[PDB]
Amino acid sequence: SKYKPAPLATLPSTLDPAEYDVSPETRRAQVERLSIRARLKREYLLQYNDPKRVSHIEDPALIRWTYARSANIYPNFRPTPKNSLLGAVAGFGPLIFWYYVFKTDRDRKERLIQEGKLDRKFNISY
Amino acid sequence: FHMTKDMLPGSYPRTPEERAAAAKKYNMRVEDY
Amino acid sequence: MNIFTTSILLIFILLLSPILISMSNLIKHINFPLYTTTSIKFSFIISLLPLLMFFHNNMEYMITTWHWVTMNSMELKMSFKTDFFSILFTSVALFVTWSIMQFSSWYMHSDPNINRFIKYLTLFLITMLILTSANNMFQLFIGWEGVGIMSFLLIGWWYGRTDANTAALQAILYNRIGDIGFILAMVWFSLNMNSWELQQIMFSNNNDNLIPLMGLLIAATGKSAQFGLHPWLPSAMEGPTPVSALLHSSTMVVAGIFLLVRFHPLTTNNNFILTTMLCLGALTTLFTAICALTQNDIKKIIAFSTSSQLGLMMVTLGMNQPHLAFLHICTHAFFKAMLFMCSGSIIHSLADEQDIRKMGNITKIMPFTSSCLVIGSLALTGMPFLTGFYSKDLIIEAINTCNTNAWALLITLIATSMTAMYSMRIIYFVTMTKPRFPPLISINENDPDLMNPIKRLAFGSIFAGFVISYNIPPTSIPVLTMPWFLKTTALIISVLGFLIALELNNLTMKLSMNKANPYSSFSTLLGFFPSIIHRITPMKSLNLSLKTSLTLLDLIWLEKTIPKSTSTLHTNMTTLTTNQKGLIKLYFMSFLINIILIIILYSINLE
Amino acid sequence: QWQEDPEPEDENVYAKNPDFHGYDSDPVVDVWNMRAVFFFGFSIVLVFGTTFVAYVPDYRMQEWARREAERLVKYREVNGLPIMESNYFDPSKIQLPEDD
Amino acid sequence: AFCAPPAYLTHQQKVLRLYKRALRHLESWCIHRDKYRYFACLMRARFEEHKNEKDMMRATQLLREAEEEFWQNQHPQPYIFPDSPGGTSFERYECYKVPEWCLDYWHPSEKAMYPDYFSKREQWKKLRMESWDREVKQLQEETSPDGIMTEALPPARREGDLPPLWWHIVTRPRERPT
Amino acid sequence: SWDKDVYPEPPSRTPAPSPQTSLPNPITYLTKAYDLVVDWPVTLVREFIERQHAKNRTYYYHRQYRRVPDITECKEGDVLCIYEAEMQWRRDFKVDQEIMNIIQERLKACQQREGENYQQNCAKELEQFTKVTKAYQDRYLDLGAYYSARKCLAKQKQRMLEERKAARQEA
Amino acid sequence: TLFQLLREHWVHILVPAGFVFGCYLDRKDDEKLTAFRNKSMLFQRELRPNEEVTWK
Amino acid sequence: MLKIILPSLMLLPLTWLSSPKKTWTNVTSYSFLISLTSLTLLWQTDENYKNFSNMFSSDPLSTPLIILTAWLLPLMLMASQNHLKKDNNVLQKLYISMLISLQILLIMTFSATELIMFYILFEATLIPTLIIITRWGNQTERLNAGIYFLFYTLIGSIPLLIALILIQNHVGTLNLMILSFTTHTLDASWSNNLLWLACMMAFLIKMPLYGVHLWLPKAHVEAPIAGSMILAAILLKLGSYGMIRISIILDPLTKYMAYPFILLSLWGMIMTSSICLRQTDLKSLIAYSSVSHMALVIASIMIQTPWSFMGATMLMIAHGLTSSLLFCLANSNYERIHSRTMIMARGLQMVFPLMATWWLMASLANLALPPSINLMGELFITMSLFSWSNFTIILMGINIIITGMYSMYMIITTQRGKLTNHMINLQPSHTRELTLMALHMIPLILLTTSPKLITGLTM
Repeated sequence: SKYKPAPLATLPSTLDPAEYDVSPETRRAQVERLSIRARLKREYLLQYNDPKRVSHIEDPALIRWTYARSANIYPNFRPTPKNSLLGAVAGFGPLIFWYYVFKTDRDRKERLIQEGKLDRKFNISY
Repeated sequence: FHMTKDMLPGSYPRTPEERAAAAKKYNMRVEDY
Repeated sequence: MNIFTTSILLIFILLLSPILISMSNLIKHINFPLYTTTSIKFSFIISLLPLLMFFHNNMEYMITTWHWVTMNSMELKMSFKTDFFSILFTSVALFVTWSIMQFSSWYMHSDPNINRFIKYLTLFLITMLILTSANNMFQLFIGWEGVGIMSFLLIGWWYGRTDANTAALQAILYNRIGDIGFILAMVWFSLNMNSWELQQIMFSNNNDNLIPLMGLLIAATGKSAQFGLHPWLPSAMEGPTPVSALLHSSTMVVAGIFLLVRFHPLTTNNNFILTTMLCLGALTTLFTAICALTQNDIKKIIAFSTSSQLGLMMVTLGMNQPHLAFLHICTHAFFKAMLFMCSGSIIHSLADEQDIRKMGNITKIMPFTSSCLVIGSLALTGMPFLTGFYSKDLIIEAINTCNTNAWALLITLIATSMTAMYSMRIIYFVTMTKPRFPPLISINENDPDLMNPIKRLAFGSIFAGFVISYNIPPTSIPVLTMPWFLKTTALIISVLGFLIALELNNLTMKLSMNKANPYSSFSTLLGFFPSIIHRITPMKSLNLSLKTSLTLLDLIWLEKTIPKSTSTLHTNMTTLTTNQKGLIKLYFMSFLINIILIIILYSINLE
Repeated sequence: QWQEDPEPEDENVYAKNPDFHGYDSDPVVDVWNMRAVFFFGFSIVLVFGTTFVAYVPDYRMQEWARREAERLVKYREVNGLPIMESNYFDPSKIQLPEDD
Repeated sequence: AFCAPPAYLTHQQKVLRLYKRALRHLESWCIHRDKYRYFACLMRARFEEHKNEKDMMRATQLLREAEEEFWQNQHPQPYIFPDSPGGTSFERYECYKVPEWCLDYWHPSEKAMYPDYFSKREQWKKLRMESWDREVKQLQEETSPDGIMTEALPPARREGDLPPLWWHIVTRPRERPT
Repeated sequence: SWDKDVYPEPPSRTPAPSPQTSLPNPITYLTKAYDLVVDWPVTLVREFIERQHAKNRTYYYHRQYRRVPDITECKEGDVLCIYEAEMQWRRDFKVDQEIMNIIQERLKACQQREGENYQQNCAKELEQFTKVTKAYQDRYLDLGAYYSARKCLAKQKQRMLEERKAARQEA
Repeated sequence: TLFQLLREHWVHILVPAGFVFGCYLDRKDDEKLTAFRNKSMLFQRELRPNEEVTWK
Repeated sequence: MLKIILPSLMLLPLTWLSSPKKTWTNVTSYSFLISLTSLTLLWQTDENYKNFSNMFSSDPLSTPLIILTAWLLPLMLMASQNHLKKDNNVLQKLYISMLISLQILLIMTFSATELIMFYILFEATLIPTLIIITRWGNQTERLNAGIYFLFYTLIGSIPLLIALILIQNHVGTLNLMILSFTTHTLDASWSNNLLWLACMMAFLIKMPLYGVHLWLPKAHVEAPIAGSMILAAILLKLGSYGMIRISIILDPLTKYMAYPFILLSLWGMIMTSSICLRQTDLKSLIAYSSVSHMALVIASIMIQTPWSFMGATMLMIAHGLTSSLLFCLANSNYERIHSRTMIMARGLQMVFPLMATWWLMASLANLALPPSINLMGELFITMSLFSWSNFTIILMGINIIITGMYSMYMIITTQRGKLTNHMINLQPSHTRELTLMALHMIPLILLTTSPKLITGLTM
């Protein structure tokens, strides 16, 4: 009974064979990442500590995130047999289902109403 | 207009030069893009 | 017709005065906590008088104060229903809140926004009284949602913790899932009866009320933290312990049981609803009493105990015993709140530590708090002739003396045993072992704000069940002739639980190594219910909302279909029409084409 | 690179006028705009209009209908009649088809 | 918190942190202090046994086997110091940690009640405005041209200079402000 | 103040006190205290205010509208007759709503006073409720949000047609 | 100064003047629409003495 | 009605002939006074609606909308003073004139007895709105937004004009009093079905529907605060008013020509309320919530029951107030940081404690917290639908859940959490914007106190 990862319950990086690596290429990658991160940290702190700053600090990564999740979608969208089918179902499937639901329920109702056998004792307001 | 189109996201990168430019834009190590 | 109503309204007037001051410049100077405590105390003393007049003549009123709006054929008024339920709950809740107010004046002396805390407590109390004294269902819904938002604000009292806002949102979500059933009930009664008042709803007694009753049952499930919707209650312990002792222990969570008590004339004639109540309550009782046997955070134990008692109340409502469930509601608050407040003293002294593993002996170092905690645990258990006994005894009797599902009976008895068990777990790891807390001692429990409310609640936990059960009218008929091994069964159960937990703990004192058995990791981890649901259902919800709803349709496909198809069509037809070559030869050739077309049209149409 | 002025620098409007209300940079204008807004919105409208509305009588014939319903139930219980007939229109006023 | 982690984690550090987590989870199981002392002596024995194992292939293999064993028989509800990640009072006071620049918007009336404090504050602000350029150049002139950085800050080499990027470590709001 | 023939209220046969102990009832004495302390100054304020009312006394009346031809007596397209008839129908409609509300109130009050024995002793009010509700249903129910007199008339006509055809048949 | 006091502050007559003018025009409309004054099957009543009109 | 319109006209010469400094105070004050004057329409002591002429009238449905439109003008003026502070006097006067013209045209539309005046003005409300958006918006998408906003509306409205002219040629008049007494069953046929479509789709695009709603978020996002306020509060109510007025002559074709639209509305309610969760832009969140709310109005109007019309009117009024309020709140923080993203400023309860109570109260009104009138409308609409089909409450309830969810998410990730310490430019709250929130909120309290006013013709 040893741990089995899952897309939500992930691997704690202590059972990952990629952390128990002494390979110099991997370590060079790690060092490059720390270099990038320290460069960005210094670029951020030179503003966060600038006493000649009267405005907030603009974050271009966030701007890219938003420009990508809203405005960069359609240009980078091309129709496909999967896109089209998922769109078709997502659009016109729930509608069809609920249409037949409501139609059946209301036809049954109005049938009983014209016929009788359905009582509305104290319905006064509808 | 504070950030230029060369600093915003764009179309899928098909040339490895464009992949490098994208991973640089995003402050990412190319091999990790 | 005058004194009664006068007091019933003056109580609300008093609860409101502090809040109207809070919107004034006095609050700067006057001591607001003491003012609010005094107002609550006086409201309680005033409410004692309706209670007396009801104990005397057993008359109950219907009081319409303000006519809000007449919608055609359907009137809406602020009507109050001062029955046994409302009056007794008002008095009890006011006593408990009077105590909590002092305890907060002491427990929160370091918080700068303490006046806001007191104001929020008072607003919750007002909303609860509305939810409890209401004759109309719109007023009930008002109190319901007000309690919900007040829980959100009080749990999220510390809005820096991203783990408290989570719990508040959690509670909002579950209680809205319950609001759905509440609204289903309102709608059904507005269409089939034309009134949200109970006096007019009562004439649905001889009808099929399965739909609105399932709505009310879902609402109770959500509010009383039944199985499908339990997790929010313990997670609510992110808030300061007075909040936990007031809302998430004694009064708020009790609203579902109170509601189903207020509609018992309609459940008596439906067995489906009774049986599902029975099952839901028994399952909650078992599951939470289990999950509490391995929790090391005292607050969470005191909360799982509350969820178990709520399951037991729902069981009671399942075998057609609502008055018993309400009496348990009233008798439970005393010792449960005293338990929370003892925990809060211990926590304030030991520097926010809430993990019993670092508490140790508390008799020697807090004899008063410890005695009060023991009284609370006893009342929670049977311990004859305390407050808990006078209800739980009859609960066990009714369940073991009626045509009930056998599994529910069995797991309820098992859960009473487990109640004794984790009560003893607290008493052991907090009152009988040797210290594990840091070596510096900054303990003080002499402040009169800490002692007077706790000892009042102790007097309650001791004598209040006797007092009530002897002053109330006879509502139902208790079965009082059963074998020895059924009338003494609750006591046997609790005693065996005590002994078993004592043995297990004296054993864990040994030098063998404890292990992670699969039957405890299931209890220690809330049965995995949160661990899987709280990250599978929001994952799907929030990934659907983006992929299928926002991008795929709104940003892509509707745009492609309607506007970005019209545009392409028209720009292409433009490119066609207007991209000429500027040669008159071709223009005149086209003119010839048109000449011929017109002549042909004419020839065929008319000649 | 073509000519334009550079994006300006945000300003702290409380810097020069700490008693700033949000309306105008000139104090006097600021104070009097504030006072006129408050007056004409709260003191005048939200008070006098509120009263004017609270003292509108028989709004859409609501009190009159109640009084007349009382009159009618009284008359009809005292004269044996029922409280509501299932037919608004006297059938004598109605001539249904001679369907054959 | 105060220090920045390095690029990668060495082997000895991994072993020490495993030791720490194991002893904590064992304290959580062994609630009583004597039991904990005993099983902690046992755990230190288990560690110190392979302490002079020079090879690395087998060292990392032992480390990974130990991580597996720790993930197993792991307390699901371990002790977590209240003011620490996962604790009761983690950010309970992060709502009263108002920064200092919120005083630049204070009203002269609010200020006249705390005059000495604001005189001191203007002194500090002058200090900062003076030291800014010097620390900026101290940073730009001693960046290793190798191309790889370390995220750590240098001290004030020259006398009379203040350590670069200090206004956010200093001026940091207290940890229990009420 | 308010008519009994409209909002009837039974006489409330009250039982006399039968004290059977030596302890005092804390409610009768608290009640005398409350009376002396609250009801007396309030009663005095009320006397004074009612006297100031008696001075500069004012009157107000109930608006009586006369009867005007219904829409049956109006022609297709005649918007004057139709306007008057429809304003009338709306008046009567509001009045019928208020009647139904009066009846619902009587039912609520009856159920409350009776208490446990409301299935008995409260069937006359429930019967009046059923009756007036059947009527209201048959004369105002299935009209839309645009209810008028022509729609009520058409509903009445189809109902009378169905009933006359159920009577002609079987005869 | 008196001119600089009225070169401005004279604009405080436009809107009130507009209100008055609108009331006047509403009265004019009411005057135009007098073809059923005291000629309605409801409110058609015999005229009091000295009452030259039921309403303007 | 002239006593409400002619002052609104003279406001214009008051705007232009005023000294640059006293132009805002005068117009604001006199607009408040006109909002006051508009309170006489509530003097309805009978079931006989107010007809002032052959052209102007006011029923219980148009009176609330007229009062709201007269009350929103000063609030827009106030909100529009922090921006425009650096613009030239003439530009400020032009903005104020646009707003005044909008007020006037809307009061006319709601006072109109005839549908051709209603249509002319319904369309005239495009010019000032488009100008406001494209001339004083900040980003480049101004223009595409204005284009969408124009052409959705016009492509919907043209058929409406054709149908109105057809009704004229068939009946003799487009008067609303006459078309109600002189009515005839519409024989079920494809011609009359297309007539229904023509009469409805213009409003349905203006409410809007789910399938056609992309013009709204683009506008709100790219519109200055005043345009967003008036749009959300009134220019959507316009379609519901039109449908309520014109659905009398479409009977009984509304019984079976509604299923598509009832269904689209009920489902798009869920879709939009879910979008409001995964949405980075606060203004887009408010817009999608508006769509989710107007879906209920569309469904209600489609089933055309009294409870339904009543709930629809209440929800219209309440949503207008609360959405204007939420946009004001968002623009408050926007003026500090100049970003619409809801993730950047996420600890604003530690600096703006009072402004957070406005956020709280609004988000509580956004969701249905009773006894709010945002809740009475939703409740009576739910009841009407349940009577329609007992399977609507499923979707209604999941919408309720999602609504609570995203409103709580808004206020949590905007106010609560750890403050963004780099935001040194978070100036305290202006008395003006505080007055704004107060003026948006207090009327909600007062309506909740007196709901008889916002019920409608049915009650």
